[PDB]
Amino acid sequence: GPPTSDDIFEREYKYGAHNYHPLPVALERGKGIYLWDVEGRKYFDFLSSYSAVNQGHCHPKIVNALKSQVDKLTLTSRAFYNNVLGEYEEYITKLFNYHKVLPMNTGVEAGETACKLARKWGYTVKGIQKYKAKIVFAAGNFWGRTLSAISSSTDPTSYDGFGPFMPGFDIIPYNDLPALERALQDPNVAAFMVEPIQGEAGVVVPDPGYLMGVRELCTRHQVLFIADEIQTGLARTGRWLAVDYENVRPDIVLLGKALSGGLYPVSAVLCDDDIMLTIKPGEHGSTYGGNPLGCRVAIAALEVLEEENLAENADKLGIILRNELMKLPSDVVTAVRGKGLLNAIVIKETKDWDAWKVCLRLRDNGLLAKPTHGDIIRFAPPLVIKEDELRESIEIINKTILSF
Amino acid sequence: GPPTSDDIFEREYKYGAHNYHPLPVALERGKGIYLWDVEGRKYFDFLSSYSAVNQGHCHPKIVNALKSQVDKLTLTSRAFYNNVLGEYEEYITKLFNYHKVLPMNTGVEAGETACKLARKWGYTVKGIQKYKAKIVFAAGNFWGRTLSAISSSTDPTSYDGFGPFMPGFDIIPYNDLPALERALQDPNVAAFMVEPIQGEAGVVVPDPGYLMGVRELCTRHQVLFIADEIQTGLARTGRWLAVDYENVRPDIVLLGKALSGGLYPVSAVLCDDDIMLTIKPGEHGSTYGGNPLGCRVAIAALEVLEEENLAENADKLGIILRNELMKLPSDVVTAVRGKGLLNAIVIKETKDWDAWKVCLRLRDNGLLAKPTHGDIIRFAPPLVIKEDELRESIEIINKTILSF
Ligand SMILES: Cc1ncc(COP(=O)(O)O)c(CNc2cc(F)cc(C(=O)O)c2)c1O
Ligand SMILES: Cc1ncc(COP(=O)(O)O)c(CNc2cc(F)cc(C(=O)O)c2)c1O
Repeated sequence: GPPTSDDIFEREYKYGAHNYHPLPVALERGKGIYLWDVEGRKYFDFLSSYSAVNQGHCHPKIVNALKSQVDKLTLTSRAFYNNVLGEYEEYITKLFNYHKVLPMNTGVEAGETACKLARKWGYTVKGIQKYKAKIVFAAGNFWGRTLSAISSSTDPTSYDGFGPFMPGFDIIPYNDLPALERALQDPNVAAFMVEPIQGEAGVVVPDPGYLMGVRELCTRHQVLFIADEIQTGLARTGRWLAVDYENVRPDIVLLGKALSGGLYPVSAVLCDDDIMLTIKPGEHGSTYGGNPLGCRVAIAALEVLEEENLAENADKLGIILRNELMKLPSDVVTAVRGKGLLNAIVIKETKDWDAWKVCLRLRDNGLLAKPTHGDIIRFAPPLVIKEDELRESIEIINKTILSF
Repeated sequence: GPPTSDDIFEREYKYGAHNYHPLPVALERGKGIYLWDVEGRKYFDFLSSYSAVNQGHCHPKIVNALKSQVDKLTLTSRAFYNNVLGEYEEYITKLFNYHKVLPMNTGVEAGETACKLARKWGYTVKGIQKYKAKIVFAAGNFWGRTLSAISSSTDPTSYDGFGPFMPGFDIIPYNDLPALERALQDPNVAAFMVEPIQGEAGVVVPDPGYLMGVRELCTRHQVLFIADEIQTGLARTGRWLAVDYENVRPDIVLLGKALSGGLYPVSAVLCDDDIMLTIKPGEHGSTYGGNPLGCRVAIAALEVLEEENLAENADKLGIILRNELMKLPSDVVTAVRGKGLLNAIVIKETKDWDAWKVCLRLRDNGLLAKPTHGDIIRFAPPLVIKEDELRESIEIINKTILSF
């Protein structure tokens, strides 16, 4: 017969690396806001694969683009041109109003690309001596698992045991304009990379005016503002980009995750010519970056977010979600935070009761969510969810929280 | 009407980064050994997207796996289990006889993973003090474009303008056992990473006995042998792994590219428990690593290489290819090298005549190949090619080389 859930956990234990400890649920099917496990149980997805399935699981329009293009051509490499990449490049640069895009595959590769752009612009345009360029990051950041990405982390689970670390990366507190102003006094700083809302730090929303103040200070001191929108971008917070809430234009914008609707790893680095063209032919890229299959998928994924007005839906339904979550007793849920459909609750963790136990019981009651920190639970369902579906989910959350 | 080739080049010039200078040909369809451009011209593919389409373009079995799984589920993230990943993990670990695999997406991420494994094993098993671990690489190496990967490169096009660089990376000559023996005297060395045949250095095949000597020296000095088989693995050289030619077992094996038949970025890191399990839950991973769509594709891609005996075909036809290429006059083609269907010629470059011009004319005559170094041309067609097709391709190469 087909493997049970326990079989599935045990087989991965034997033959796969132990780099994750997932919540014990074994899915085999996803459609829209729902997931089904191998026993046939149905769940609400309140993680959305960290924003990658904003459009819902297996969105038919995005599937159709994949199935149409896989019959024509999937990979030429960049040794030649394929016919899809320029159509995608025109579409996304016009959509976000930047001169150019550099295509990559995973979110961390977009971050690496942005660090390379910042350094090469710092040396060739700003006039920093080679190799004294610095990049500033905010404590709590997470942008992936390469040696460079963990070198900017303050999370020991990211960096401990994996050094020595990349030089030239400085760290300041998040949501702290005086600290950024102090860091940018060094003319060897080339850029500041920052998430408009910190995802893995626990959905940390900075104070109103932070993003405008970051833009003002970067401009004043001739520093590039890199906005990592790999989780916050593409409608998840209720705008096309979370920086749109303060009408702020970063110098470099990073996209990923929902760029493909979860059907393909596609990421993107957006900026104008004065930054982009510091990288010359032969100096950067990726085997799969800009391949025609990912590009057809990304065009469709972007079209879905536009045609279905998913940013408006995320905004309106996020307000319902936070308002209803705030009714839970303060002695058990100590904070509700978020924008759009990127939200989190904080739990009054005890000796025995923690975020992991809440998420186990949420799973028992038909809802899938992921803990972090032991007292933080993310709530981020796909943006195609409807109000009726949202309210049923909240009832699952209430039932679970109040069952303890 | 539909864009012409020139239209396609111009649109990418306007809206995409200038990080590549591709050969001027604009493809829209691929099937098996062939590619078609937007004018309907048919070409032999003699690049195979740097080994990623070993199985030929759009292999029907691999397409079928993609189309079947995209209807069920494509991405849960590793916050939960999907049902496909363990089936893939069992298959590939049994196929290559290692305890475990760690799934990632791109080749450079597999390399980053291996560096993290080597460092964490060096600290926790070998007893190196944090953070003094070193990794040795061979001059000429290429394993991608992250800040760490360019820090081990000796190619200025990879690293110039992008420092400062990752510490702890030492470089020795390729194909040089005395130099490796000298480097491994430092007990803070944790690993040696090496390609069994250097791809982007120009298909540099080391001398017989090199890989055995590397294995012997690594074992003697308690150093991990990391074999980067992202281009050489998966039948391209006429064995499952290029290290099979000397019956050598690395400690860590890196796979990528052909792992998906070009339909999806899938990469893999293979090693035994004493190395793999130095990474604990929460310390490494990737959003898309091990997603169920890539895994179904990778299972099918691996099955194709086995069922169709593509390593045997690559071996037998590689010998024909090198033998026929060696008939070209020595004054124009100064070297022929390779194993299996990973081969290159070296050209007697002049003031006016170079590898780029040869490849332009090869394209005119129906064959697509890529230059490197100005005097090196790669010849690497998909492994499903037949002898009759191979001989027609050689006739295109002869016609072109002898037309100058
Ligand atoms: C031996 C070995 N190991 C790892 C990697 C990284 O694989 P990946 O690209 O998935 O990160 C590569 C990449 N090969 C390659 C060769 C080339 F001529 C151009 C490109 C390009 O980027 O356009 C890439 C590799 O050759
Ligand atoms: C803001 C931001 N920027 C870049 C990246 C890198 O994206 P990528 O994974 O494609 O390289 C991420 C990754 N998010 C994330 C969150 C999480 F809880 C687990 C994982 C995991 O790896 O399992 C990944 C990111 O949150």
